[PDB]
Amino acid sequence: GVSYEEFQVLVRRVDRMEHSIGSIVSKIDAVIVKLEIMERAKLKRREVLGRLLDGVAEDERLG
Amino acid sequence: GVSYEEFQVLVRRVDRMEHSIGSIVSKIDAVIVKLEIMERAKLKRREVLGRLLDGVAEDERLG
Amino acid sequence: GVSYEEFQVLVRRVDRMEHSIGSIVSKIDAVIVKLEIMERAKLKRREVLGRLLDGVAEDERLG
Repeated sequence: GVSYEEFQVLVRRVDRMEHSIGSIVSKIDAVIVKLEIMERAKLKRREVLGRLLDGVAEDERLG
Repeated sequence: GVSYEEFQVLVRRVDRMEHSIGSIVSKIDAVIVKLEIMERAKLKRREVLGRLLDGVAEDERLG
Repeated sequence: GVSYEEFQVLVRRVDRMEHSIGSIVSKIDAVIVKLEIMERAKLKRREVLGRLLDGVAEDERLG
């Protein structure tokens, strides 16, 4: 013996949970895409600075 | 024809899921606040080291 | 008055949500373990480069 109102209460909770899960998935996904934008930016930065240091080494010895 | 016990089983599953969603939201949020504490700390670190390098350049040329 | 079919519809939604929550938990957890693998790798890298710089300082003054 379960009434519609009892049932509807559970449906509304599930509706809000489904909306929270949508938001959470979007948030975790954005974290993951941002962490890779950061990782890519980092490797490039270390290479660019690496090339400047190659230049300091060459000038120190031959300049 | 749905019995209370059938229904109650679904309510208990939803209760545990709601608790998992609370924990997940707290976890994702902590990740995001920590990543910004890290990002801020990083920019400061690069600036502080940048100022020491400015000092090496000045001393190398005028010391 | 709630029919099994009405109820079953909510059970299937809850089943898919439970599967999404499992996936989300695995994803957030992997983010957290990866961020620590990265943090550990970083401290080691700064120490190793720190030791090379100690070497440049010593050679500059005594070489």
